[PDB]
Amino acid sequence: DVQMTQTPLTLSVTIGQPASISCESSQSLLYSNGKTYLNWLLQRPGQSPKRLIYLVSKLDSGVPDRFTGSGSGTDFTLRISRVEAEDLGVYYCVQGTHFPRTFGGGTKLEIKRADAAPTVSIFPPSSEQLTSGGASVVCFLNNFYPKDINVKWKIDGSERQNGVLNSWTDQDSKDSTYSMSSTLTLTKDEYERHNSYTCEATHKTSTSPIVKSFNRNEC
Amino acid sequence: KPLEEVLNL
Amino acid sequence: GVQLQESGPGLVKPSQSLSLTCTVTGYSITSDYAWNWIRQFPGNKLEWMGYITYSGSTGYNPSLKSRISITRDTSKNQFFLQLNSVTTEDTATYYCASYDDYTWFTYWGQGTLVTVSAAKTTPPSVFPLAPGSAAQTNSMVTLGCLVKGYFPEPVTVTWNSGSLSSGVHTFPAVLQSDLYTLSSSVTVPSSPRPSETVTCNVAHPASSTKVDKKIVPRDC
Repeated sequence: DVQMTQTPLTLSVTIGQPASISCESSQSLLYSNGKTYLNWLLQRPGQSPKRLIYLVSKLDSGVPDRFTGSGSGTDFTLRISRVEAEDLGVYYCVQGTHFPRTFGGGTKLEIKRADAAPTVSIFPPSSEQLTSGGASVVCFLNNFYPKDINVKWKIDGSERQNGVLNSWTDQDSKDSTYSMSSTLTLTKDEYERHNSYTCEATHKTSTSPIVKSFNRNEC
Repeated sequence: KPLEEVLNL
Repeated sequence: GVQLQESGPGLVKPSQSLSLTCTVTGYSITSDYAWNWIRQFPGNKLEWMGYITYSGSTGYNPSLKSRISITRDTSKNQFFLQLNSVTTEDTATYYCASYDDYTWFTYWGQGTLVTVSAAKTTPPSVFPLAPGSAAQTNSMVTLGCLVKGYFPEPVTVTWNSGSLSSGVHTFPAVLQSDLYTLSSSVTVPSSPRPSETVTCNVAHPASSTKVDKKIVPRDC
């Protein structure tokens, strides 16, 4: 099978700046009829892949002229002359010359953007959940950049690593920010043997961690 | 083997 | 104009036969083009599986040839994927797509998630996340729903039946044991809630489950 190498892996670019992706095929994609069957796809977050380029350089209907595809033999390039917000996603190249059709690992395009502090919310367990013998404390970290963030849980001042599920959203197309949710899950017993529950966020936007907590001393 | 050949022959 | 749509089970037991359907509207599958099945694995890796041409000939990825079959019903304008002897390694999003690689014509379905597992379908518990005091006279309050202990993916979360779409963050599910945990948050001004009703609507098709949860204050 012909293997396709994409570079770079990821790509952080400011709105209005250029960008390019390389695809190297192990073999020549030049076929015996003089045509070269290499396509480019864009998969926006949550959506299915959409073809941008075919036959190396031809634009698909609906594709802005900002997109240019070039190359031949084994070296191919996709160039975005000017990046916009909705160019956000993962790009693939694919060859349809040699059987079987094969794809590149993909290149993730992120929007370089101005730094943005997260807003932190902490939520005690719902009564409903407690009457079931479980307790989940949830911490939301909304609309921040860059994506590198560090969340710590402190139960009665003591750090807790086990029982923590973290989850990131993708880059938001509207504000180019990221959000993540942090959920600490214990037994009812465990939860009722402690008082203070804390959610520490470390982020480059803050010299000190921004901290939200609550004591079991309120409805 | 390419699709153009397989569809047009 | 043209539309491709994948259908079939979301959960399959190991060793069973996976059977998918691609329904096509706006074009005839007997006219032209190659009609393909492609799957995407967690990690974003794409694999071309096979196609059936408008003429009825088939091409299969050699890695699957042994246990893959593609057929069509020309009277219903549907083509089908049959994958035998599935393992947990066959867990993936399956797309159908139509193209020819030298023409402008290109259309992909929306895809359908197939989980291969021995675990049983499990309905979610939906818990409301209300603030524990905070401040009523503040610009924005954020609320959330915790969707815990379901299988399999996916679930749909809306807020007020799709009335709130701005201020919303629905976070990807995470796996612990063999149960998924998803969470959604919505940010609103301090003025609407609690003076207005904010309800999160959770739908889990795999278990034919629908639940609406009002976020009521605890405050005190």
